[PDB]
Amino acid sequence: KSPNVLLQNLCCRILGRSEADVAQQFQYAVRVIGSNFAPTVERDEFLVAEKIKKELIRQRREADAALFSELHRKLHSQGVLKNKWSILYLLLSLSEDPRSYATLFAQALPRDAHST
Amino acid sequence: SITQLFDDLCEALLPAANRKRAKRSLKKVAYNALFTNLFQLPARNKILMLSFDLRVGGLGPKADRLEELVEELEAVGSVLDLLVQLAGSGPPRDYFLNNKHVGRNVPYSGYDCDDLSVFEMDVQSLISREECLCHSMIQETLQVMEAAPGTGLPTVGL
Amino acid sequence: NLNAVRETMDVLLEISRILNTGLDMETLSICVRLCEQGINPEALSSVIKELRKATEALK
Amino acid sequence: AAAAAANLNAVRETMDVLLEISRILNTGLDMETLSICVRLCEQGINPEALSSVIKELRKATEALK
Amino acid sequence: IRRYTDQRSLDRSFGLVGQSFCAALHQELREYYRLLSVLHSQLQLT
Repeated sequence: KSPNVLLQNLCCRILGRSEADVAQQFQYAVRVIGSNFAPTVERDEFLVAEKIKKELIRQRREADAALFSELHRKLHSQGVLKNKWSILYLLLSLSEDPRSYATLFAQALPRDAHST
Repeated sequence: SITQLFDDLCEALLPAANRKRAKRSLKKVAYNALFTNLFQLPARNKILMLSFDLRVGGLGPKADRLEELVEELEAVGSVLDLLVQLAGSGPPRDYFLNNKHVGRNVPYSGYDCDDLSVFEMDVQSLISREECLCHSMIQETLQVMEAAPGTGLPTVGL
Repeated sequence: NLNAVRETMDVLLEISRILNTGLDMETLSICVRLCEQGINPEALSSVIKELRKATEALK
Repeated sequence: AAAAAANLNAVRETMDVLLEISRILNTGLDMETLSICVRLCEQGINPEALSSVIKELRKATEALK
Repeated sequence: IRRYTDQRSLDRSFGLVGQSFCAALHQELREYYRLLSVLHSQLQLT
């Protein structure tokens, strides 16, 4: 569709409320998503594969990392996606325990050496 | 009457310089289009949906002002409902963004070279506009200086 | 109330300018008086555009 | 046609591999929410910005629960 | 300024406040090099 109504659909998805019952959260949503309608960094899909590995070893859930090692191949094998960085980076960002430091670990390419 | 205010709508949107037969035909045009829709979500949410595309196109404080005014107009509902339907078919320094020389305890971020470069573009659009005026003033008159004589003047029709 | 409806008329102007509507001050006054009767505004949006087309039909 | 169904099949397979990747991390998101989040990133969007609303709204569906 | 930073980390008697002073004499070189990098990107200037 169009992005602005799609964000309202997200707001009605997470909250149980409808779109004619909440307007401050959608206002906060247009505040935060706005002027960030694209990645502000450069994509490194290899590193974000390595970050799911570096996360699942850190949890000592080492078998599901080797399971992800085959699911990433399936991702390449199908190839209906041209944004594999965005969803996987987002899924890593929303990280929840099934049940340290990253200030020395490498971060996404910031474009501070290139005029944006 | 309400059908008389539609004559005043025809009066504002057509000035006078004939001019007594055009206004009744425009009055017909005002009446004939009103009743085709009548035979066949909140209000401020659409304002947020239009502020979003502003923020997508940059220009932060304009979206921050558009949201500022509807917040205090809710702190006349049917007239902004007309403006969202008339949108986009009408006519349309500062030293505290990339100048860190003024302020009180200015924010420390190192330096800038990535918005200071889009501080020249802020002037470059003006420099590209005020040359398009002089392109459109030399064109309207070279359309007069060069032609076969009297095809822009009705004096040959006298 | 006469204090309030001049200030709300003035704030009503800015959101008609920045939404890029065809209205200026005069047509804004005509339209605020027209909506005060009770007309649906989604209908008014078509008659204003048809007037602005048939005005250009003459010139 | 057949290629008009082959594409709609070809994205369902990927969406379920993504759903497996979604459930082995066991994020609290489901398929319906995931259908919005996939559509948003095809038009382009900052993942650090969508994570901000989702990390706000999941703690806001408990203060208003 | 770079001459000084190159010597105060060559001194372990300049102090535990000297290795605090020198911390904003590393940032003050790092941001300079960042600026030379951005200048390099727009070369392909007056």
